[PDB]
This record gives sequence, C-alpha cells and structure tokens, in this order.
Amino acid sequence: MLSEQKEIAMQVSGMTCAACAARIEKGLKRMPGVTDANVNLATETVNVIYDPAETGTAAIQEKIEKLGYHVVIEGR
Ligand SMILES: [Cu+2]
Repeated sequence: MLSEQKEIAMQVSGMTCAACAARIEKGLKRMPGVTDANVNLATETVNVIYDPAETGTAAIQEKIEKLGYHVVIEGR
C-alpha cells in the first residue's frame, strides 16, 4: 500500500464550452490511478489528481480522445 498523488497541469483545445470540460475530467477520474480531476477552465487549464506510478499520460490521452477532447502540453 502506498500510491502517491500528484497534480498535473495542462492546456486544452477542441471544445464547445466550460461545462463539457467538467464531464471529461469527471469521466476521466473513473480510470485507474486517478483519484480526482478538476478542469480549471476559468484560466483555460486542466488539473488531474492521480497516482503517477499507476497512471501517467497514457490512460488520460486514451480517455481524452474518447471523451471528445484534446489536451496540449506547452510545458514539456
Ligand atoms: Cu459544454
């Protein structure tokens, strides 16, 4: 038992409104390693609270597509 938590921050694109933006994160929470998720669309950003041993980008990118969104990584 351990499972750390970390908070990523990333950009978003390809969206209707600051509401579907919630459902992507909230749906995304339902994957493994993820525990919370919070779209900070107030400043056009998204934050995802997950375990980066169990999750990573992988499941997130997979889901992001399926949810009908795309995120952008201007930070790396
Ligand atoms: Cu919407």
